[PDB]
Amino acid sequence: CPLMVKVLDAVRGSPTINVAVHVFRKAADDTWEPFASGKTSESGELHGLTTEEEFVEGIYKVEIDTKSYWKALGISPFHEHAEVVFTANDSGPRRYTIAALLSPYSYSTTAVVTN
Amino acid sequence: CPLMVKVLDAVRGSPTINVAVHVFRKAADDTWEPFASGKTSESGELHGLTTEEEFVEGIYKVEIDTKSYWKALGISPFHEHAEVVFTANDSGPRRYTIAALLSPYSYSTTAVVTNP
Amino acid sequence: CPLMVKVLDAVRGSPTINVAVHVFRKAADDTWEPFASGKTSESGELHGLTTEEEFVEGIYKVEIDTKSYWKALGISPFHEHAEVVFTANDSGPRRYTIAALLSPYSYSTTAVVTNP
Amino acid sequence: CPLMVKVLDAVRGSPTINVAVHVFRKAADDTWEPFASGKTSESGELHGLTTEEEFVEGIYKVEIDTKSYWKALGISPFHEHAEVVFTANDSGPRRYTIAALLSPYSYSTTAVVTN
Repeated sequence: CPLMVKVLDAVRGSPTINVAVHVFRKAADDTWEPFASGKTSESGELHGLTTEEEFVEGIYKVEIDTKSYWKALGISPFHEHAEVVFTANDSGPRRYTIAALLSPYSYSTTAVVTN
Repeated sequence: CPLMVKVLDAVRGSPTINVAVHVFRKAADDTWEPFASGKTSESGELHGLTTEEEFVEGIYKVEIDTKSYWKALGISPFHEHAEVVFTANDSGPRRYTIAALLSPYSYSTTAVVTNP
Repeated sequence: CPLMVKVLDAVRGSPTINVAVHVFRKAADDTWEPFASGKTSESGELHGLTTEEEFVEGIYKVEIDTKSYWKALGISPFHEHAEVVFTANDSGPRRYTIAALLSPYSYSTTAVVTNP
Repeated sequence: CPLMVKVLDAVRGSPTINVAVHVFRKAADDTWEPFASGKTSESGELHGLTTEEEFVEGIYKVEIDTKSYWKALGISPFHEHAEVVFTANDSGPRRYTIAALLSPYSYSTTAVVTN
């Protein structure tokens, strides 16, 4: 499992359940090509997006549908979504966890990178 | 100003000068049209991007070139950029401050919205 | 001012007014002595806490009453307060801004330090 | 396991290893009384601090020694430590995870609270 996503709710103090997540890779003509997708579990986690052989060097984008989450809770949001864009595997293959912390008018994101 | 951007360095506890910023709007055909651009000052702030009459209802994108900032200090960071996407002026005119806080492997972003 | 405090609400995207703030210093016998206090203004800022001559070398504590803010809005939050502890003026006089960003179950804090 | 602590490094993109952590409970005369302590693992986590029968209602403090971590890495820090103070079990017993994200001049903390 070379790529995982984990999401938390700063208003309720809980994992973020049933949030949609889409992954893209950058094409040669500089457009974004669809790569993988899913929804977060009861623990706020999304596993099994890709494999070691498929996840080659390149530039990748992860888009989290934060607007649809806040609307389901009846709370007004600022952002359309939360994004993360990064270059992968520049010094060999690694395991990547993308962690996000969500509020209606503010978010933070962090990468935890292992061998 | 109806739109201002402010940027800080979380390693050094200091404003970030000379950081490039590009703004886009979503057009009727669902493509991103260039709207405004500039660089941050000595205080880490960028003013004067637009006017109340130009800044109508719509979906806007703010892209901050964080990778060039870290590379000039000798560091290879995780992110290519930081990008903030939002609907503006839906309930009438407002003033927007977009703040960003930077680390080599993390960033946060906050919006302050006021009615004049 | 050599010391300023600024507070924001991450649910509403707005400055937080009327929030209580208390400052303490560490004395020679390792006990906390009261140093200064005040409340935030309409812009969410608190100025005028001390002077350059009073603000000597030492360890300082800034306590922000976040629980009273949330309770007045009908909310029972996780934290009792937010408390920031730091050594000041070790390498000569500097100016300090202590910022805090608030949610019911989370808070962040940042220091901006400048030389005049 | 009613109480757990998890810590991450925003400069290096890694869990925070071998950071000291102390826990206190508030006494009747308003002083802080020592309660438990330990160090973070290779995954940045600290388990086994207390039990369900010992962890009664009251006000608790968690202190993370962030200054000693940055000094070990040769990086100048702003804060003496990171603190978290909270009232526990007001509506019955819960499981609490205290999550912290660290930079030399800035930190964030969040509670994840389960049944």
